[PDB]
Amino acid sequence: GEEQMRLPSADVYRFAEPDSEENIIFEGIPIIKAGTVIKLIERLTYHMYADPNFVRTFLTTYRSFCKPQELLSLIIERFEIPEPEPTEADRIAIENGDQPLSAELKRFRKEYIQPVQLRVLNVCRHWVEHHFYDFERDAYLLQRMEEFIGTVRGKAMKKWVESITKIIQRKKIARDTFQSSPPTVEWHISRPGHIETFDLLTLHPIEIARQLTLLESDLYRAVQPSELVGSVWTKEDKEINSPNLLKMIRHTTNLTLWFEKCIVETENLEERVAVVSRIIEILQVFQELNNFNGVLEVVSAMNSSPVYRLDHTFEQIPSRQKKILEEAHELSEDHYKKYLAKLRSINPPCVPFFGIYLTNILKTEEGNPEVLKRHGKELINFSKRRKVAEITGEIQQYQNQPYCLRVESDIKRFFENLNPMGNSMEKEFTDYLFNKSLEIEPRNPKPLPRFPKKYSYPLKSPGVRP
Ligand SMILES: COc1cc2nc(C)nc(N[C@H](C)c3cc(N)cc(C(F)(F)F)c3)c2cc1OC
Repeated sequence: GEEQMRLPSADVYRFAEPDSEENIIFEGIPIIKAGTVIKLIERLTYHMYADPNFVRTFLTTYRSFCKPQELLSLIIERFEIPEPEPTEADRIAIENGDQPLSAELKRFRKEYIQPVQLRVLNVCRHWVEHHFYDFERDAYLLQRMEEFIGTVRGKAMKKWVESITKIIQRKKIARDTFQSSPPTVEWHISRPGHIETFDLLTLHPIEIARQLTLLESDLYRAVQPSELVGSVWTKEDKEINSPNLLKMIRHTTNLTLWFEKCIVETENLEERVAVVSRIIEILQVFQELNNFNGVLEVVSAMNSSPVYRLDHTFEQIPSRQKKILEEAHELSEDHYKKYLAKLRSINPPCVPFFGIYLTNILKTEEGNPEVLKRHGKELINFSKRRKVAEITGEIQQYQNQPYCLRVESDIKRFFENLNPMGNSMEKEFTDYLFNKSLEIEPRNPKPLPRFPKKYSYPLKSPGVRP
């Protein structure tokens, strides 16, 4: 009918075929459940209406079903719409040197070409504003984009190309505050500048939790939603696709294993009790600062196979410290029911627990198919990508929460350069920590031997009250 005859032909344009059950599925503006790459590009730049929500989700998750170079090629192809031939009367008019009426041509330009071309430029604008890392990783992709927007010609196009260029240059320049003063940097045995003496018991427990909270807050903020889509941090290409996310995981692994190392490598029972007691105090300050990432790193260390079995150590831990640690584990029970209720009720700033998002994203990635088949044709399951994008939205909700705490470069460097494993691998190092646990506290039939002290300085804690 008239409705399809107005649109371009399939032999000159791929984004004008009619919708059908074997190319697009849906769950006002309709929500797309699934579709082919072409139908998703068509709807990403639809002529009848703007769709900010779909544009957001598409540019966060597209890399799981389409490469950046391919997406750029597709939207340029969509922008290049062929105009219809003049009507028979208008071709007689043109062949006679007269101006044609061109009534349908003028309408097709106003109601289809101009809106689609403006929607393609909106996609380019959101792409460089919220996902510039695609262009930093691929310099060939940036020069292709700049050649395209640079050759665009038009009245309304003029303002759009200028704003896209303004963003690109501002992002290029980006590659090259608090109402209150921060509290006083606390010191215990180690004096400022004496980096050689820095360790768990020599540094102040308040300042350890403060500097780790600043470090973990900075790491949490650097992660981009795209680093988590398609489980790309578990794939072969992860150092370039998930650089910030891997630093967050590696820090959590290094710190959790460092706490375990500090515990099992302290063979004297009474000294080991003071180490555990100090790590619990460090967790108390993480609770004060609403750093749930830090609280659940300590819980992870206390629940590990080498530390959880040290019954003689936790027997000497006061009941108050025991209750603090027990309630911290309760944060994780019932699929983090208590943690989530706490996170929603607290006042900012905070560092949310990051592992729950990776867990829930991997469950969605494994529990939903990549495609949906209909009439023998495979369609990209876009709702799968939308569910993952909603979880990464929860992550962004807390990435604008800086802390009024003074940075101490020597202490920051100590926690950044943590290397408990040394030249050993994780499986081999955890085997060592468990075998060490059995040495310091043997299994029931075997007796409990005594070991010599290793710390020359005093073991008493200065506390957590500043
Ligand atoms: C069914 O499994 C578990 C149940 C748990 N229930 C509770 C209440 N706390 C736990 N863990 C906390 C973090 C903790 C660890 C250690 N090492 C010492 C103490 C304490 F009490 F001595 F201080 C507390 C649990 C860990 C479990 O599995 C690993």
